[PDB]
Amino acid sequence: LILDFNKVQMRSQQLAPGVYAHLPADSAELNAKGGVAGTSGGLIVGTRGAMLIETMLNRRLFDQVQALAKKEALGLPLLYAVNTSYHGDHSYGNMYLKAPTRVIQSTKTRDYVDGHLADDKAFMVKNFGAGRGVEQITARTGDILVPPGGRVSVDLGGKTVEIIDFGFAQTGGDLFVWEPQSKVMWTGNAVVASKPALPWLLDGKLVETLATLQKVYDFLPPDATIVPGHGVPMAREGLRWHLDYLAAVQAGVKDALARKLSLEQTVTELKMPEFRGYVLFDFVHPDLNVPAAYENLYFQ
Amino acid sequence: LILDFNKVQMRSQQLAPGVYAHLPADSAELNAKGGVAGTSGGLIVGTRGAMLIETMLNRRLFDQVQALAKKEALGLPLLYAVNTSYHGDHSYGNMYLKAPTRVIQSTKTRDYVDGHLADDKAFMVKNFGAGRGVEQITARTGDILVPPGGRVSVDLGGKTVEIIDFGFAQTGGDLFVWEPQSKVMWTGNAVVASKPALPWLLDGKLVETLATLQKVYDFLPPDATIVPGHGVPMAREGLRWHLDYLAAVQAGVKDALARKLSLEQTVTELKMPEFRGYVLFDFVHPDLNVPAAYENLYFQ
Ligand SMILES: [Zn+2]
Ligand SMILES: [Zn+2]
Ligand SMILES: [Zn+2]
Repeated sequence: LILDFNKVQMRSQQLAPGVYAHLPADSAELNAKGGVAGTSGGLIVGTRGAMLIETMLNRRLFDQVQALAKKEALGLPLLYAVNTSYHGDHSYGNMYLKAPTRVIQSTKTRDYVDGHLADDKAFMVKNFGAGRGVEQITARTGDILVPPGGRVSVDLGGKTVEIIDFGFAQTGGDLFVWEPQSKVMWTGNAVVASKPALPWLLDGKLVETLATLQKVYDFLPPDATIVPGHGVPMAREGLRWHLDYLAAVQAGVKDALARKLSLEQTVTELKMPEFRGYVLFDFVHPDLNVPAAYENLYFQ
Repeated sequence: LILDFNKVQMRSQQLAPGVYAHLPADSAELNAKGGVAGTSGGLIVGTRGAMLIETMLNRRLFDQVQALAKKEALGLPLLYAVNTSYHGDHSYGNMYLKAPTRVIQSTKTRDYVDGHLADDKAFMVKNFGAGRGVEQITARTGDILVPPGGRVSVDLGGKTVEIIDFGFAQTGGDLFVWEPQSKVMWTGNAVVASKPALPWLLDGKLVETLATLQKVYDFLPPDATIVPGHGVPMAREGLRWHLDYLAAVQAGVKDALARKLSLEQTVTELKMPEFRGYVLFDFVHPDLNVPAAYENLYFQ
């Protein structure tokens, strides 16, 4: 296993008054070395209650972030929990929430969980192992659903949180969480981690993903804090690595398609050694991102 | 990638008059090293025409076994093609069959493909790479469907093939193909390969899988030849490796449960070094099979 979710230990990092990141203890070390880190989350606390960002893969990690949240919110109720995407490491813990907490997710997330949780769980067991808590998961879909391209505001008392679908960034029901007074943005999987981590273009939706992340970059103020899906907080300029990588792949694949190169020749040509460093580079880049983008842009 | 389906090259190996195995060229080498081999298939020919076993992952591999079948069947028509399970490496090639070929598969396979082929493809791209022909696959379900626990016979002229659902061994729609004259049985994934390859208990259904393989063992004559899903032919006694492994896991887990051991100490205790050899042992045994069996037997 590249990442053993039974070995992740969640810690609290205060970002501002009432605003916290939930981070694996080894996440800073792994991101610096280009490793693969566990899921990041967070907590925003207002005057009357709190909002949890991500509910984690399993009961163990859910219990850890719930314990952190009790200290962070000092007894105020958990009013909301947000899933940035359907991916189980961000959403499987929904089942362990109690009243009065309401789940916020995209309508696409709800549709997918409703129809396919069983095969999603099978996939997660295959890649992250059995006995990591996935088998126990039952479906708990959202209460408040953000439609495609939509946004909603949530008032926690004195703090109003923005939950925004900027467009396709990984799944098609990707939500960003924006806390405008501390200027903290949670991206979920849409931003994996700081450099040298790479985006995963699972469906080859390169053009959409680049446009979405450009909109996020243009939206954020220069002093914003970004909490990536699998990394520790970073500054707004940390996004440029991802924007440059996607723009380089887009320019290379478009040029390949204009010259009518085969897929194999395109993969051979777009080695892009200047973007290496990620421990998974030699899989994500030539065995997923480049061929998937080629196949997708073939039809555009 | 543990196995690159773009590098597999299928070969013909005759087992009897009109009975051929379709085996990757390196399957014998890989089985002897405890490696991970590509999908095995086969062909049975009577006076009326031929039956193809497994339609393979992609167009390249489908075309290879179709070319072999044209020589093996000496111009006779391809009357049938059988999918032993829904797994794409056994069935994705269905879409490329032409008239008059009829597909035989389980009703469970048809139901899974109808509801979840898109998810299945996404899983196969993640774990076997993009650009390996999975993206091109469209659904083509069976003409003749075997109900759960059912069986059907097919007369090819001078040869009658038995297609049998012996019970749950991998997916719940697992079909075995039995040719009583040559005494050849195809198992699909229900038997991965000869020793040291291990069963994959993806659902933890240990008792059911052991019972199914025991029934197959009791069914076969002592001079039967088995074509496993991912290996070269085995003798009937080669099943005892898999039967003994599953019985050992069941005894170990049952005794751990009765002593009130946690999942983590059951994994630590069930090292079972006498069943080593598989290059995937350190994953499939402690990270899939032992935990999944523990969780499946937990409430009996
Ligand atoms: Zn994630
Ligand atoms: Zn599905
Ligand atoms: Zn297989």
